[PDB]
Amino acid sequence: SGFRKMAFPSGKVEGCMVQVTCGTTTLNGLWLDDVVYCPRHVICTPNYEDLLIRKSNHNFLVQAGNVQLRVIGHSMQNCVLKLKVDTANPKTPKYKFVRIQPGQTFSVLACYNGSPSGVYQCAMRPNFTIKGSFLNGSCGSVGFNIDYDCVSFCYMHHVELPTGVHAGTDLEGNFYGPFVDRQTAQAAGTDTTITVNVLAWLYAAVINGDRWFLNRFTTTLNDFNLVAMKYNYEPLTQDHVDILGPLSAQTGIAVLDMCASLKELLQNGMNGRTILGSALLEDEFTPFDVVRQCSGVT
Amino acid sequence: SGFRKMAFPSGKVEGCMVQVTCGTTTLNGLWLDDVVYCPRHVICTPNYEDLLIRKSNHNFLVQAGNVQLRVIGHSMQNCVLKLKVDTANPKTPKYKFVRIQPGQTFSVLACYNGSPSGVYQCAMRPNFTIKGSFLNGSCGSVGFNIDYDCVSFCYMHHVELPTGVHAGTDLEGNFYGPFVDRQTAQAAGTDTTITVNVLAWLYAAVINGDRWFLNRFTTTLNDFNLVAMKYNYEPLTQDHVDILGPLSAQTGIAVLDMCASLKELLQNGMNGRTILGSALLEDEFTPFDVVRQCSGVT
Repeated sequence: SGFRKMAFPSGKVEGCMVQVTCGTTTLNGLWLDDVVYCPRHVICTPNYEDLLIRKSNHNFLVQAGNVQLRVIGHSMQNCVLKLKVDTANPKTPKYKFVRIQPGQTFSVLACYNGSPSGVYQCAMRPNFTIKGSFLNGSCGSVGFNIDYDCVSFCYMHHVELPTGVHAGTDLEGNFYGPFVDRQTAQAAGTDTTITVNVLAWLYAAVINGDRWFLNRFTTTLNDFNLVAMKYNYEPLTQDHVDILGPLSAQTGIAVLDMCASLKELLQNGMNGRTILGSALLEDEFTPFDVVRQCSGVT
Repeated sequence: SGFRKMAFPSGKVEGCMVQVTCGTTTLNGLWLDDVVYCPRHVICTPNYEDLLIRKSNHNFLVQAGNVQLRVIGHSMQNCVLKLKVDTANPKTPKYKFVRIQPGQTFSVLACYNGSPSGVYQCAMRPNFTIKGSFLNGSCGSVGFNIDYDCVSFCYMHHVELPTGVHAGTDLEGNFYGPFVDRQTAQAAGTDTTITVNVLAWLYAAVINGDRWFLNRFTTTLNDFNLVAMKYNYEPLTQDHVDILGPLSAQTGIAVLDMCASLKELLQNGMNGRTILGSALLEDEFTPFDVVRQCSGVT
Protein backbone atom coordinates (compact mmCIF):
# COMPACT_ATOMS: atom_id res chain seq x y z
CA SER A 1 0.00 0.00 0.00
CA GLY A 2 0.83 3.68 -0.26
CA PHE A 3 1.17 5.75 -3.40
CA ARG A 4 4.18 7.87 -4.29
CA LYS A 5 5.48 9.83 -7.23
CA MET A 6 7.82 7.05 -8.31
CA ALA A 7 10.61 7.29 -10.87
CA PHE A 8 12.26 4.44 -12.70
CA PRO A 9 15.63 3.28 -11.33
CA SER A 10 18.13 5.60 -12.99
CA GLY A 11 21.28 3.43 -13.08
CA LYS A 12 21.02 2.52 -16.76
CA VAL A 13 20.82 6.21 -17.65
CA GLU A 14 23.52 7.35 -15.20
CA GLY A 15 26.08 5.30 -17.09
CA CYS A 16 25.26 7.26 -20.23
CA MET A 17 25.65 10.83 -18.93
CA VAL A 18 28.69 12.82 -20.03
CA GLN A 19 29.76 16.46 -19.98
CA VAL A 20 29.99 18.43 -23.23
CA THR A 21 31.83 21.74 -23.43
CA CYS A 22 32.12 24.07 -26.40
CA GLY A 23 33.74 27.43 -25.79
CA THR A 24 32.64 28.58 -22.35
CA THR A 25 29.32 26.68 -22.49
CA THR A 26 29.14 23.41 -20.56
CA LEU A 27 26.09 21.12 -20.50
CA ASN A 28 25.14 17.45 -20.47
CA GLY A 29 25.22 14.83 -23.19
CA LEU A 30 23.90 11.30 -23.65
CA TRP A 31 26.51 8.73 -24.71
CA LEU A 32 25.04 5.71 -26.48
CA ASP A 33 27.24 3.43 -28.58
CA ASP A 34 29.80 5.78 -30.21
CA VAL A 35 27.56 8.89 -30.34
CA VAL A 36 27.04 11.68 -27.79
CA TYR A 37 23.72 13.54 -28.16
CA CYS A 38 23.40 17.03 -26.74
CA PRO A 39 21.47 20.27 -27.33
CA ARG A 40 22.78 22.16 -30.32
CA HIS A 41 22.68 25.42 -28.35
CA VAL A 42 26.02 24.34 -26.84
CA ILE A 43 27.59 25.99 -29.92
CA CYS A 44 26.08 29.42 -29.27
CA THR A 45 28.07 32.26 -27.72
CA PRO A 46 21.37 32.57 -34.53
CA ASN A 47 21.73 30.51 -37.72
CA TYR A 48 22.79 27.13 -36.38
CA GLU A 49 23.88 25.79 -39.76
CA ASP A 50 26.40 28.63 -40.03
CA LEU A 51 27.45 28.21 -36.41
CA LEU A 52 28.18 24.51 -36.85
CA ILE A 53 30.03 24.89 -40.17
CA ARG A 54 32.41 27.16 -38.24
CA LYS A 55 33.17 24.44 -35.66
CA SER A 56 35.65 21.56 -35.75
CA ASN A 57 35.76 18.25 -33.86
CA HIS A 58 38.39 19.67 -31.49
CA ASN A 59 36.03 22.45 -30.34
CA PHE A 60 33.94 19.85 -28.46
CA LEU A 61 35.37 18.61 -25.15
CA VAL A 62 33.50 15.48 -24.01
CA GLN A 63 34.24 14.11 -20.53
CA ALA A 64 32.89 10.77 -19.28
CA GLY A 65 33.86 10.88 -15.63
CA ASN A 66 37.65 10.88 -15.51
CA VAL A 67 37.99 9.96 -19.21
CA GLN A 68 38.09 12.44 -22.08
CA LEU A 69 36.38 11.12 -25.21
CA ARG A 70 37.84 12.09 -28.57
CA VAL A 71 35.32 13.57 -31.02
CA ILE A 72 35.86 12.23 -34.55
CA GLY A 73 32.79 13.72 -36.23
CA HIS A 74 29.84 15.99 -35.69
CA SER A 75 26.49 16.62 -37.31
CA MET A 76 23.26 18.38 -36.50
CA GLN A 77 19.92 16.58 -36.35
CA ASN A 78 17.12 19.10 -35.81
CA CYS A 79 17.84 20.72 -32.43
CA VAL A 80 20.32 18.10 -31.19
CA LEU A 81 23.97 17.66 -32.04
CA LYS A 82 25.39 14.18 -32.69
CA LEU A 83 29.07 13.98 -31.73
CA LYS A 84 30.68 10.79 -33.01
CA VAL A 85 33.36 9.58 -30.59
CA ASP A 86 36.12 7.03 -31.02
CA THR A 87 34.86 4.72 -28.24
CA ALA A 88 31.50 3.03 -27.81
CA ASN A 89 30.02 3.36 -24.34
CA PRO A 90 30.50 -0.05 -22.67
CA LYS A 91 27.54 0.78 -20.40
CA THR A 92 25.08 1.39 -23.28
CA PRO A 93 21.75 -0.21 -22.30
CA LYS A 94 19.24 -1.60 -24.70
CA TYR A 95 17.47 1.58 -25.77
CA LYS A 96 14.92 3.21 -28.06
CA PHE A 97 14.07 6.80 -28.97
CA VAL A 98 10.31 7.21 -28.52
CA ARG A 99 8.29 10.40 -28.66
CA ILE A 100 5.57 10.65 -26.02
CA GLN A 101 2.06 12.15 -26.03
CA PRO A 102 0.77 14.93 -23.78
CA GLY A 103 -0.58 13.25 -20.66
CA GLN A 104 2.14 10.60 -20.53
CA THR A 105 4.72 10.49 -17.75
CA PHE A 106 8.45 9.84 -17.64
CA SER A 107 11.40 9.98 -15.26
CA VAL A 108 13.94 12.81 -15.47
CA LEU A 109 17.57 12.36 -14.44
CA ALA A 110 18.62 15.91 -13.66
CA CYS A 111 22.36 16.36 -14.24
CA TYR A 112 24.97 19.09 -13.99
CA ASN A 113 28.45 18.93 -15.55
CA GLY A 114 27.72 15.38 -16.70
CA SER A 115 27.03 14.27 -13.10
CA PRO A 116 23.57 12.96 -12.09
CA SER A 117 22.00 14.98 -9.26
CA GLY A 118 18.51 13.56 -8.77
CA VAL A 119 15.64 11.68 -10.36
CA TYR A 120 11.97 12.62 -10.40
CA GLN A 121 8.78 11.92 -12.29
CA CYS A 122 6.80 14.31 -14.41
CA ALA A 123 4.19 14.47 -17.16
CA MET A 124 4.13 16.03 -20.60
CA ARG A 125 1.49 18.72 -20.15
CA PRO A 126 -1.30 19.18 -22.72
CA ASN A 127 0.47 22.45 -23.65
CA PHE A 128 3.71 20.50 -24.32
CA THR A 129 5.65 21.90 -21.37
CA ILE A 130 6.91 19.95 -18.39
CA LYS A 131 6.93 21.19 -14.81
CA GLY A 132 10.48 20.11 -14.08
CA SER A 133 13.14 21.09 -11.58
CA PHE A 134 16.12 22.43 -13.47
CA LEU A 135 18.85 24.94 -12.72
CA ASN A 136 21.54 26.45 -14.90
CA GLY A 137 23.66 23.70 -16.40
CA SER A 138 20.88 21.12 -16.57
CA CYS A 139 20.43 21.33 -20.35
CA GLY A 140 20.95 17.98 -21.97
CA SER A 141 19.41 16.11 -19.02
CA VAL A 142 17.10 13.40 -20.33
CA GLY A 143 13.69 11.91 -19.65
CA PHE A 144 12.96 8.22 -20.06
CA ASN A 145 10.81 5.22 -19.22
CA ILE A 146 12.08 1.69 -18.66
CA ASP A 147 10.35 -1.51 -19.77
CA TYR A 148 12.04 -4.76 -18.77
CA ASP A 149 15.68 -4.03 -19.73
CA CYS A 150 14.99 -1.37 -22.38
CA VAL A 151 15.39 2.37 -21.84
CA SER A 152 12.94 4.40 -23.95
CA PHE A 153 14.38 7.91 -24.11
CA CYS A 154 11.68 10.50 -24.72
CA TYR A 155 12.94 13.92 -23.65
CA MET A 156 16.04 16.09 -23.69
CA HIS A 157 15.99 19.38 -21.78
CA HIS A 158 16.67 22.64 -23.65
CA VAL A 159 14.83 25.68 -22.30
CA GLU A 160 13.15 27.37 -19.34
CA LEU A 161 10.08 29.41 -20.26
CA PRO A 162 9.11 32.66 -18.48
CA THR A 163 6.65 30.97 -16.07
CA GLY A 164 9.43 28.61 -14.94
CA VAL A 165 8.11 25.55 -16.78
CA HIS A 166 10.36 23.68 -19.18
CA ALA A 167 10.56 22.79 -22.85
CA GLY A 168 12.68 20.35 -24.79
CA THR A 169 12.90 17.86 -27.62
CA ASP A 170 12.62 14.19 -28.31
CA LEU A 171 15.94 12.45 -28.87
CA GLU A 172 15.60 13.03 -32.61
CA GLY A 173 15.92 16.73 -31.81
CA ASN A 174 12.30 17.72 -32.52
CA PHE A 175 10.74 20.07 -29.98
CA TYR A 176 7.67 19.18 -28.01
CA GLY A 177 5.29 22.05 -28.65
CA PRO A 178 5.70 25.42 -30.35
CA PHE A 179 9.03 26.22 -28.72
CA VAL A 180 12.47 27.01 -30.10
CA ASP A 181 16.07 26.96 -28.90
CA ARG A 182 16.49 30.69 -29.50
CA GLN A 183 15.82 33.96 -27.67
CA THR A 184 12.19 34.91 -28.35
CA ALA A 185 9.23 35.99 -26.24
CA GLN A 186 7.86 32.45 -26.44
CA ALA A 187 5.55 31.46 -23.62
CA ALA A 188 3.51 28.45 -22.60
CA GLY A 189 -0.04 28.48 -23.88
CA THR A 190 -3.05 27.76 -21.72
CA ASP A 191 -2.95 24.32 -20.10
CA THR A 192 -5.66 21.82 -19.21
CA THR A 193 -6.05 19.02 -16.66
CA ILE A 194 -5.42 15.44 -17.83
CA THR A 195 -8.80 13.85 -17.08
CA VAL A 196 -7.91 10.19 -17.69
CA ASN A 197 -5.01 10.57 -15.25
CA VAL A 198 -7.22 12.11 -12.55
CA LEU A 199 -9.53 9.12 -12.90
CA ALA A 200 -6.55 6.74 -12.70
CA TRP A 201 -5.44 8.44 -9.48
CA LEU A 202 -8.94 8.16 -8.01
CA TYR A 203 -8.71 4.41 -8.68
CA ALA A 204 -5.32 4.38 -6.93
CA ALA A 205 -7.02 6.12 -4.01
CA VAL A 206 -9.75 3.47 -3.86
CA ILE A 207 -7.19 0.66 -4.05
CA ASN A 208 -5.48 2.30 -1.05
CA GLY A 209 -8.69 2.64 0.95
CA ASP A 210 -9.70 6.27 0.30
CA ARG A 211 -13.38 5.85 -0.59
CA TRP A 212 -15.13 8.94 0.80
CA PHE A 213 -15.66 10.53 -2.62
CA LEU A 214 -17.50 7.51 -4.03
CA ASN A 215 -21.24 7.63 -4.70
CA ARG A 216 -24.03 5.44 -6.03
CA PHE A 217 -24.47 7.55 -9.18
CA THR A 218 -23.30 6.93 -12.72
CA THR A 219 -23.13 9.52 -15.48
CA THR A 220 -22.95 9.32 -19.26
CA LEU A 221 -19.78 10.09 -21.20
CA ASN A 222 -21.43 13.05 -22.96
CA ASP A 223 -22.84 14.39 -19.69
CA PHE A 224 -19.45 14.14 -17.99
CA ASN A 225 -17.61 15.83 -20.87
CA LEU A 226 -19.96 18.81 -20.56
CA VAL A 227 -18.65 19.27 -17.01
CA ALA A 228 -15.03 18.58 -18.01
CA MET A 229 -15.20 21.40 -20.56
CA LYS A 230 -16.50 23.82 -17.92
CA TYR A 231 -13.61 23.01 -15.55
CA ASN A 232 -10.81 23.10 -18.16
CA TYR A 233 -10.41 19.30 -18.19
CA GLU A 234 -9.50 17.38 -21.34
CA PRO A 235 -12.35 15.44 -22.98
CA LEU A 236 -12.69 11.82 -21.94
CA THR A 237 -12.85 9.34 -24.81
CA GLN A 238 -14.10 5.79 -25.14
CA ASP A 239 -10.44 4.80 -25.52
CA HIS A 240 -9.74 6.36 -22.12
CA VAL A 241 -12.63 4.34 -20.67
CA ASP A 242 -11.18 1.17 -22.20
CA ILE A 243 -7.68 1.99 -20.90
CA LEU A 244 -9.12 2.32 -17.39
CA GLY A 245 -10.72 -1.13 -17.69
CA PRO A 246 -8.18 -3.06 -15.59
CA LEU A 247 -8.51 -0.58 -12.73
CA SER A 248 -12.30 -0.58 -12.99
CA ALA A 249 -12.25 -4.38 -12.80
CA GLN A 250 -9.87 -4.52 -9.82
CA THR A 251 -12.01 -2.10 -7.81
CA GLY A 252 -15.40 -3.08 -9.21
CA ILE A 253 -16.21 0.59 -9.87
CA ALA A 254 -17.28 1.32 -13.44
CA VAL A 255 -15.48 4.17 -15.18
CA LEU A 256 -18.67 6.18 -15.61
CA ASP A 257 -19.46 5.65 -11.92
CA MET A 258 -16.06 7.12 -11.07
CA CYS A 259 -16.81 9.95 -13.48
CA ALA A 260 -19.81 10.78 -11.27
CA SER A 261 -17.41 11.08 -8.31
CA LEU A 262 -15.14 13.39 -10.32
CA LYS A 263 -18.12 15.56 -11.33
CA GLU A 264 -19.08 15.99 -7.67
CA LEU A 265 -15.50 16.78 -6.63
CA LEU A 266 -15.27 19.38 -9.40
CA GLN A 267 -18.55 21.06 -8.43
CA ASN A 268 -18.23 20.91 -4.63
CA GLY A 269 -14.55 20.56 -3.78
CA MET A 270 -13.22 18.30 -1.06
CA ASN A 271 -14.86 19.86 2.04
CA GLY A 272 -11.54 19.78 3.87
CA ARG A 273 -10.81 16.12 3.12
CA THR A 274 -7.79 14.73 1.26
CA ILE A 275 -7.24 11.97 -1.29
CA LEU A 276 -3.94 10.06 -1.13
CA GLY A 277 -2.61 12.91 1.00
CA SER A 278 -3.50 15.65 -1.50
CA ALA A 279 -6.04 18.47 -1.23
CA LEU A 280 -6.05 18.85 -5.04
CA LEU A 281 -6.96 16.49 -7.86
CA GLU A 282 -3.71 14.97 -9.13
CA ASP A 283 -3.26 14.49 -12.89
CA GLU A 284 0.37 13.35 -13.32
CA PHE A 285 -0.22 9.60 -12.86
CA THR A 286 -1.22 7.60 -15.93
CA PRO A 287 -3.34 4.43 -15.73
CA PHE A 288 -0.11 2.49 -16.31
CA ASP A 289 1.60 4.33 -13.45
CA VAL A 290 -1.23 3.27 -11.14
CA VAL A 291 -1.22 -0.37 -12.26
CA ARG A 292 2.59 -0.52 -12.06
CA GLN A 293 2.59 0.79 -8.49
CA CYS A 294 -0.53 -1.05 -7.26
CA SER A 295 0.73 -4.40 -8.68
CA GLY A 296 4.53 -4.27 -8.45
CA VAL A 297 6.25 -4.69 -11.82
CA THR A 298 10.05 -4.40 -11.77
CA SER B 1 13.39 26.74 -11.27
CA GLY B 2 10.67 24.32 -10.29
CA PHE B 3 10.54 22.11 -7.23
CA ARG B 4 9.98 18.37 -7.27
CA LYS B 5 10.10 15.47 -4.87
CA MET B 6 13.57 14.41 -6.01
CA ALA B 7 15.33 11.15 -5.17
CA PHE B 8 19.03 10.47 -5.38
CA PRO B 9 20.23 8.61 -8.49
CA SER B 10 19.76 4.95 -7.60
CA GLY B 11 22.44 3.26 -9.73
CA LYS B 12 24.91 2.72 -6.89
CA VAL B 13 22.19 0.94 -4.89
CA GLU B 14 20.77 -1.04 -7.83
CA GLY B 15 24.07 -2.87 -8.17
CA CYS B 16 23.73 -4.05 -4.59
CA MET B 17 20.23 -5.56 -4.71
CA VAL B 18 19.89 -9.35 -4.64
CA GLN B 19 17.11 -11.85 -4.03
CA VAL B 20 17.09 -13.96 -0.86
CA THR B 21 14.90 -17.05 -0.53
CA CYS B 22 14.46 -19.27 2.50
CA GLY B 23 11.78 -21.93 2.29
CA THR B 24 8.88 -20.44 0.37
CA THR B 25 9.66 -16.85 1.48
CA THR B 26 11.42 -14.63 -1.05
CA LEU B 27 12.50 -11.04 -0.36
CA ASN B 28 15.29 -8.59 -1.09
CA GLY B 29 18.82 -8.35 0.25
CA LEU B 30 21.64 -5.81 0.15
CA TRP B 31 24.99 -7.18 -1.07
CA LEU B 32 27.97 -5.17 0.14
CA ASP B 33 31.47 -6.66 0.06
CA ASP B 34 30.97 -10.36 0.91
CA VAL B 35 27.84 -9.93 3.08
CA VAL B 36 24.15 -9.92 2.14
CA TYR B 37 21.89 -8.10 4.63
CA CYS B 38 18.21 -8.94 4.74
CA PRO B 39 15.27 -8.97 7.17
CA ARG B 40 15.48 -11.86 9.59
CA HIS B 41 11.78 -12.61 9.06
CA VAL B 42 12.83 -14.43 5.88
CA ILE B 43 13.35 -17.46 8.16
CA CYS B 44 9.77 -17.53 9.46
CA THR B 45 7.18 -19.97 8.13
CA PRO B 46 8.43 -16.68 17.02
CA ASN B 47 11.78 -17.07 18.79
CA TYR B 48 14.24 -16.02 16.12
CA GLU B 49 17.27 -17.41 17.92
CA ASP B 50 15.69 -20.87 17.84
CA LEU B 51 14.58 -20.41 14.24
CA LEU B 52 18.08 -19.50 13.07
CA ILE B 53 19.85 -22.27 15.02
CA ARG B 54 17.64 -24.66 13.01
CA LYS B 55 18.88 -23.26 9.67
CA SER B 56 21.99 -24.08 7.64
CA ASN B 57 23.87 -22.09 4.99
CA HIS B 58 22.24 -24.17 2.24
CA ASN B 59 18.75 -23.07 3.32
CA PHE B 60 19.46 -19.56 1.96
CA LEU B 61 19.28 -19.15 -1.82
CA VAL B 62 20.86 -15.83 -2.85
CA GLN B 63 20.52 -14.72 -6.48
CA ALA B 64 22.35 -11.70 -7.92
CA GLY B 65 20.76 -11.40 -11.33
CA ASN B 66 21.71 -14.53 -13.26
CA VAL B 67 24.34 -15.58 -10.69
CA GLN B 68 23.68 -17.69 -7.60
CA LEU B 69 25.84 -16.66 -4.64
CA ARG B 70 27.03 -19.38 -2.29
CA VAL B 71 26.31 -18.72 1.39
CA ILE B 72 29.26 -19.69 3.59
CA GLY B 73 28.02 -18.33 6.91
CA HIS B 74 25.09 -16.71 8.61
CA SER B 75 24.45 -14.71 11.75
CA MET B 76 21.73 -12.53 13.20
CA GLN B 77 22.29 -8.89 14.11
CA ASN B 78 19.18 -7.50 15.82
CA CYS B 79 16.38 -7.75 13.23
CA VAL B 80 18.64 -8.26 10.19
CA LEU B 81 20.38 -11.38 8.99
CA LYS B 82 23.97 -11.22 7.73
CA LEU B 83 24.66 -13.91 5.11
CA LYS B 84 28.36 -14.23 4.37
CA VAL B 85 28.91 -15.16 0.72
CA ASP B 86 31.98 -16.46 -1.07
CA THR B 87 32.24 -13.49 -3.47
CA ALA B 88 32.57 -9.79 -2.74
CA ASN B 89 30.22 -7.60 -4.76
CA PRO B 90 32.40 -5.94 -7.44
CA LYS B 91 29.84 -3.12 -7.61
CA THR B 92 30.06 -2.25 -3.88
CA PRO B 93 30.04 1.56 -3.59
CA LYS B 94 31.70 3.52 -0.86
CA TYR B 95 29.09 3.23 1.87
CA LYS B 96 28.15 3.91 5.50
CA PHE B 97 25.37 2.72 7.79
CA VAL B 98 23.81 5.83 9.36
CA ARG B 99 20.68 6.04 11.46
CA ILE B 100 18.48 9.04 10.70
CA GLN B 101 16.30 11.30 12.87
CA PRO B 102 12.56 11.86 12.53
CA GLY B 103 12.10 14.73 10.11
CA GLN B 104 14.97 13.68 7.84
CA THR B 105 14.41 12.46 4.29
CA PHE B 106 15.88 9.67 2.20
CA SER B 107 15.41 7.89 -1.11
CA VAL B 108 13.81 4.44 -1.26
CA LEU B 109 14.65 1.94 -3.99
CA ALA B 110 11.58 -0.29 -4.01
CA CYS B 111 12.47 -3.79 -5.19
CA TYR B 112 10.76 -7.12 -5.78
CA ASN B 113 12.57 -10.45 -6.23
CA GLY B 114 15.89 -8.62 -6.08
CA SER B 115 14.91 -6.40 -9.03
CA PRO B 116 14.60 -2.60 -8.61
CA SER B 117 11.14 -1.30 -9.52
CA GLY B 118 11.17 2.41 -8.69
CA VAL B 119 12.75 5.15 -6.62
CA TYR B 120 11.01 7.79 -4.52
CA GLN B 121 11.66 10.16 -1.66
CA CYS B 122 10.16 10.07 1.78
CA ALA B 123 10.66 11.31 5.33
CA MET B 124 11.00 9.57 8.67
CA ARG B 125 7.83 10.71 10.43
CA PRO B 126 7.95 12.02 14.01
CA ASN B 127 6.13 8.79 14.97
CA PHE B 128 8.94 6.73 13.34
CA THR B 129 6.86 5.43 10.44
CA ILE B 130 7.39 6.20 6.77
CA LYS B 131 4.64 6.76 4.24
CA GLY B 132 6.13 4.51 1.59
CA SER B 133 4.80 2.64 -1.43
CA PHE B 134 5.38 -1.05 -0.88
CA LEU B 135 3.65 -4.22 -2.02
CA ASN B 136 4.14 -7.83 -1.05
CA GLY B 137 7.73 -8.85 -1.72
CA SER B 138 9.23 -5.43 -1.06
CA CYS B 139 10.75 -6.35 2.32
CA GLY B 140 14.47 -5.80 2.32
CA SER B 141 14.21 -2.74 0.06
CA VAL B 142 16.49 -0.02 1.37
CA GLY B 143 16.50 3.72 1.99
CA PHE B 144 19.60 5.85 1.49
CA ASN B 145 21.13 9.26 0.89
CA ILE B 146 24.15 9.95 -1.30
CA ASP B 147 26.90 12.48 -0.58
CA TYR B 148 29.58 12.83 -3.24
CA ASP B 149 30.40 9.17 -3.98
CA CYS B 150 29.27 7.71 -0.63
CA VAL B 151 25.98 5.87 -0.08
CA SER B 152 24.66 6.34 3.47
CA PHE B 153 22.18 3.51 4.02
CA CYS B 154 19.60 4.42 6.65
CA TYR B 155 16.55 2.18 6.26
CA MET B 156 15.58 -1.40 5.49
CA HIS B 157 11.90 -2.22 5.00
CA HIS B 158 10.25 -4.85 7.23
CA VAL B 159 6.57 -4.23 7.98
CA GLU B 160 3.30 -2.64 6.91
CA LEU B 161 1.22 -1.28 9.79
CA PRO B 162 -2.61 -1.36 9.84
CA THR B 163 -3.01 2.21 8.51
CA GLY B 164 -0.85 1.31 5.50
CA VAL B 165 2.25 3.20 6.66
CA HIS B 166 5.57 1.39 6.95
CA ALA B 167 8.13 0.45 9.56
CA GLY B 168 11.66 -0.85 9.35
CA THR B 169 15.16 -0.82 10.76
CA ASP B 170 18.49 0.84 10.30
CA LEU B 171 21.09 -1.34 8.61
CA GLU B 172 22.31 -2.50 12.01
CA GLY B 173 18.92 -4.17 12.38
CA ASN B 174 17.48 -1.81 15.01
CA PHE B 175 13.88 -0.75 14.44
CA TYR B 176 12.86 2.84 14.03
CA GLY B 177 10.15 3.35 16.61
CA PRO B 178 8.25 0.95 18.87
CA PHE B 179 7.68 -1.67 16.19
CA VAL B 180 8.59 -5.34 15.91
CA ASP B 181 9.00 -7.94 13.18
CA ARG B 182 6.29 -10.16 14.65
CA GLN B 183 2.50 -10.47 14.52
CA THR B 184 1.07 -8.08 17.13
CA ALA B 185 -1.63 -5.42 17.18
CA GLN B 186 1.07 -2.75 16.87
CA ALA B 187 -0.07 0.52 15.36
CA ALA B 188 1.42 3.90 14.55
CA GLY B 189 1.07 6.44 17.31
CA THR B 190 -0.16 9.97 16.78
CA ASP B 191 1.95 11.93 14.30
CA THR B 192 2.90 15.61 14.09
CA THR B 193 3.91 17.99 11.30
CA ILE B 194 7.63 18.70 10.82
CA THR B 195 7.71 22.47 11.32
CA VAL B 196 11.30 23.17 10.22
CA ASN B 197 10.57 21.35 6.96
CA VAL B 198 7.40 23.37 6.30
CA LEU B 199 9.46 26.53 6.75
CA ALA B 200 12.14 25.16 4.41
CA TRP B 201 9.47 24.50 1.78
CA LEU B 202 8.06 28.02 2.17
CA TYR B 203 11.58 29.29 1.41
CA ALA B 204 11.67 27.03 -1.65
CA ALA B 205 8.36 28.60 -2.67
CA VAL B 206 9.78 32.11 -2.32
CA ILE B 207 12.90 31.17 -4.29
CA ASN B 208 10.53 29.96 -7.04
CA GLY B 209 8.43 33.13 -7.02
CA ASP B 210 5.45 32.15 -4.85
CA ARG B 211 5.25 35.13 -2.49
CA TRP B 212 1.54 35.64 -1.80
CA PHE B 213 1.72 34.29 1.76
CA LEU B 214 4.43 36.73 2.83
CA ASN B 215 3.67 39.59 5.21
CA ARG B 216 5.40 42.48 6.95
CA PHE B 217 5.04 40.90 10.40
CA THR B 218 7.57 39.07 12.54
CA THR B 219 6.77 36.89 15.54
CA THR B 220 8.81 35.63 18.47
CA LEU B 221 9.94 32.02 18.78
CA ASN B 222 7.87 31.52 21.95
CA ASP B 223 4.81 33.14 20.38
CA PHE B 224 5.09 30.95 17.29
CA ASN B 225 5.56 27.75 19.29
CA LEU B 226 2.29 28.47 21.11
CA VAL B 227 0.54 28.30 17.73
CA ALA B 228 2.55 25.27 16.59
CA MET B 229 1.38 23.33 19.64
CA LYS B 230 -2.26 24.18 18.89
CA TYR B 231 -1.95 22.88 15.30
CA ASN B 232 -0.03 19.67 16.12
CA TYR B 233 3.26 21.03 14.74
CA GLU B 234 6.63 20.13 16.26
CA PRO B 235 8.28 22.85 18.35
CA LEU B 236 10.72 25.09 16.52
CA THR B 237 14.13 25.41 18.15
CA GLN B 238 16.92 27.94 17.89
CA ASP B 239 18.90 25.21 16.13
CA HIS B 240 16.14 25.00 13.51
CA VAL B 241 16.38 28.78 13.07
CA ASP B 242 20.15 28.50 12.62
CA ILE B 243 19.76 25.63 10.13
CA LEU B 244 17.41 27.79 8.06
CA GLY B 245 20.02 30.58 7.98
CA PRO B 246 21.29 29.99 4.43
CA LEU B 247 17.75 30.06 3.04
CA SER B 248 16.88 33.15 5.07
CA ALA B 249 19.97 34.87 3.68
CA GLN B 250 19.30 33.89 0.07
CA THR B 251 15.73 35.23 0.22
CA GLY B 252 16.33 38.06 2.69
CA ILE B 253 13.36 36.89 4.78
CA ALA B 254 14.19 36.32 8.44
CA VAL B 255 13.13 32.99 9.90
CA LEU B 256 10.81 34.62 12.43
CA ASP B 257 9.27 36.69 9.63
CA MET B 258 8.53 33.46 7.76
CA CYS B 259 7.12 32.05 10.99
CA ALA B 260 4.57 34.89 10.89
CA SER B 261 3.53 33.70 7.43
CA LEU B 262 3.17 30.13 8.70
CA LYS B 263 1.06 31.33 11.65
CA GLU B 264 -1.32 33.10 9.26
CA LEU B 265 -1.53 30.08 6.94
CA LEU B 266 -2.31 27.85 9.92
CA GLN B 267 -5.06 30.15 11.24
CA ASN B 268 -6.67 31.15 7.94
CA GLY B 269 -5.82 28.51 5.36
CA MET B 270 -4.88 29.27 1.78
CA ASN B 271 -8.11 30.93 0.53
CA GLY B 272 -8.05 28.78 -2.58
CA ARG B 273 -4.43 29.57 -3.49
CA THR B 274 -1.58 27.07 -3.87
CA ILE B 275 2.10 27.03 -2.92
CA LEU B 276 4.49 25.17 -5.25
CA GLY B 277 1.43 23.47 -6.72
CA SER B 278 0.11 22.19 -3.38
CA ALA B 279 -3.05 23.14 -1.48
CA LEU B 280 -1.54 21.77 1.76
CA LEU B 281 1.56 22.69 3.75
CA GLU B 282 4.30 20.25 2.74
CA ASP B 283 6.62 18.88 5.43
CA GLU B 284 8.74 16.22 3.68
CA PHE B 285 11.50 18.54 2.40
CA THR B 286 14.39 19.30 4.75
CA PRO B 287 16.38 22.55 4.59
CA PHE B 288 19.13 20.53 2.90
CA ASP B 289 16.67 19.19 0.32
CA VAL B 290 15.70 22.76 -0.54
CA VAL B 291 19.28 24.02 -0.78
CA ARG B 292 20.32 20.98 -2.83
CA GLN B 293 17.50 21.52 -5.33
CA CYS B 294 17.63 25.35 -5.42
CA SER B 295 21.44 25.34 -5.93
CA GLY B 296 22.22 22.18 -7.90
CA VAL B 297 24.65 19.85 -6.11
CA THR B 298 25.39 16.57 -7.89
